[PDB]
Amino acid sequence: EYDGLTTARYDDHPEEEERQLREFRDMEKEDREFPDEIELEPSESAIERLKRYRGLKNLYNCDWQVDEKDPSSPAEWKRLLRIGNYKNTKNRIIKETKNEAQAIAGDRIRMFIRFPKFLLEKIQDPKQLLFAVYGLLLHEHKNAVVNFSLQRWEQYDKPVPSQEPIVVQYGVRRYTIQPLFSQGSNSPNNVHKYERFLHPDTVSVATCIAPVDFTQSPAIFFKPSPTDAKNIELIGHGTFLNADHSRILAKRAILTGHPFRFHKTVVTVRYMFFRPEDVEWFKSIPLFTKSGRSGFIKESLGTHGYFKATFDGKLSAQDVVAMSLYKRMWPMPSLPWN
Amino acid sequence: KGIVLEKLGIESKQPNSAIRKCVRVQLIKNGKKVTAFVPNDGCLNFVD
Amino acid sequence: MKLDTSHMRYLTTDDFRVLQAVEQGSRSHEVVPTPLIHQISQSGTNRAISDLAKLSLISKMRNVKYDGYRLTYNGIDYLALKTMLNRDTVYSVGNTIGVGKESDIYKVSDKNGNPRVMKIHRLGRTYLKKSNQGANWMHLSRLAANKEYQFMSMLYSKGFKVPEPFDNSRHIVVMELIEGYPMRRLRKHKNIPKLYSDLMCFIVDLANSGLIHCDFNEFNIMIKFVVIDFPQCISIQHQDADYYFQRDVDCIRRFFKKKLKYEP
RNA sequence: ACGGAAGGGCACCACCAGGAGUGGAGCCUGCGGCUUAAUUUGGAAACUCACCAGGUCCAGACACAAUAAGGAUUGACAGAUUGAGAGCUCUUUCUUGAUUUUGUGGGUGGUGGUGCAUGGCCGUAGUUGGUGGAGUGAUUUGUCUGCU
Repeated sequence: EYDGLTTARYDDHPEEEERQLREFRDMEKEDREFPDEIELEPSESAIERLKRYRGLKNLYNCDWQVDEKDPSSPAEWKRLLRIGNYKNTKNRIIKETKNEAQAIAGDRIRMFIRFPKFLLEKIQDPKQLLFAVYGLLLHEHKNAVVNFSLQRWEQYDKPVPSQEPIVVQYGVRRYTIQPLFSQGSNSPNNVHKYERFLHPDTVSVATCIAPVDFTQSPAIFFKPSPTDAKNIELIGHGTFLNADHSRILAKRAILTGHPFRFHKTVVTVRYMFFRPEDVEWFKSIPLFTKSGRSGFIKESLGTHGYFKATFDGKLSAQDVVAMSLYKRMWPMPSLPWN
Repeated sequence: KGIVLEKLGIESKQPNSAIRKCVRVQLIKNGKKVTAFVPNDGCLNFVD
Repeated sequence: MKLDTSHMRYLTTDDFRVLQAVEQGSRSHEVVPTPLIHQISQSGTNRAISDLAKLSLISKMRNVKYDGYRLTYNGIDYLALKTMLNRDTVYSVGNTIGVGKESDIYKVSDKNGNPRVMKIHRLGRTYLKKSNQGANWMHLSRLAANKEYQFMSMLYSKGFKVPEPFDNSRHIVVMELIEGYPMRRLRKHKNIPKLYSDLMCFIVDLANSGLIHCDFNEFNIMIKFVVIDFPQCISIQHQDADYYFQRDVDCIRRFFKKKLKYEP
């Protein structure tokens, strides 16, 4: 809640789209060099921007209770199938598929499908094309939080932002998905760092809400390119990893400051904060630097800009000083693509 | 030659403490099930 | 002086357990080389030691070969405060100290936000040049905390109104804030007659086990009585006990005459 | 090597015998902490001051475009404003001689880091290595029991 006007959550221990493309290439270009470093407007209070953020010692070590009173989650969060061990799901379901298959393969079947007269006008004859019908499994219709594993295509080098829509063909079905990207790592709390753009080569993980696969099909990722050559500009390929609701992506925002005068306590602040209101929120949260020290800026003036910091360690020079705040990202729901 | 059953990872001997990403193969000609190492880094994403 | 509030926070995950790793071996191996930490990756232990050796929680001996360590007076301090925080207590230190001679009164924040008193036990406060490391500051001051700690718990269990010990681990005893004011600094109170009637009878309370206080003179207890600095007491087996009787009483027969003007 | 055994000595930064004391009262000062715009930092009213609040003023090498000898620009004795022998500016107009100016591109400077790169300067009775002899070797005798 907004209970506590101190104390951030810590738990103490056609050409316009091309200009949008140049904007995406610029934001990924700078987001490569200084990643996750939000640049505060000094005119505007850094409290309202950073209300929902929660500061952490380390992503990997801490523990979140899985959801929260969020309200930027989809409200259909409880309208999701929760899975235990995905291995102990799908072998069971394939086990029931063996034991209850009425139709042995190589058998001729006239098939009776409930079907609208709305959709007869897209049907062709089964000679000049390939009306072919794929079965499904038990829970393969219904929504849960999934994870893919993107990797870029071989020729491809254009940047891909993190919530632009991408058509995903995993197995047979094909959905329109605005994903959530994260690098692949194995934290025990299953809490991983959100990506704002996607890496040059090393295989990452997307995440979105889509109905489940029980077979871990390969997937091709593309955006439709209707104006272009053949009807698709392919982006990537990948593999349906699993259906994890607990895959918690954390949006990292880095506040960055400069030191002025050394040798006294340690260090002061130039660009980090603006007001003495910025003290009370962000100074139980520790602080890092670039082979250096830890924790606890202490108050001073803010009337021009300056916050006399404390630290733990030795070396300080014409350097930078950076803290962090973490926020969960939430999946977006998806639609089919026809 | 064999069929991969699943992909694993290790918690090996001291001092080198890590997760080394082996797999489970079942051989064809015996039906025996033997663990197997994947070489040069990456390449766990090559197998399924 | 010897104690420090600065670096408690900046240790990492393995540290507390790595700094613990020397402690389990300490009871058997009191000289601990580097790998002896491992079993109990190749990043983990020395980045802890880089803390522990440079943050002075583990002493270092310099040799070309792998070096044997023996855990440092500073290192138990946070190890204590680790299990301290882990029982539950001590969210933060308070701004009111609290600096005594042999013991450290620390306003300290328990869970629920309870300001309370922490007492670190180690003698002769200044770190001293004359000490042999590993025992005198740790281990002498280590045992002696529980020696006192289970007295008050046993003495508070008697029912006499006194402080109750909250927590003890590794030469740190925590107990109630016990607000009140000592009679050493006493400023004003109107009613002595039952005050001292309690006092002189508070003595036979102190004497109900066949004991005599010997600190019952001034600078001990406060208007709630709130009494402190217990350890000096004398047994009935203790041979000279009868001499100390009139010592205690008459010294507080002494006080009142000057300040608050009463006589038994 | 072992904060390990034991044993020898030394010492008003130890004890004995005392002596004068502190700690108890008030106040001065120093440290921490607390508060504060800041209480610089581990014999302070200005200066010191490194801190805080506002305030003016300056920067800009050099390559290039343009402009500028039909003014680029320096300084200039009041008065206003500003807290001020601020031409910062201004009401202006004396003089300057390209020393430079607007814009682009574009670089030097650091008493910045290294005494942990090299010189030179300043202050301030026990160690050993040799030749032996012993042992393939780690090593050892030398560096030693007795008397004064």
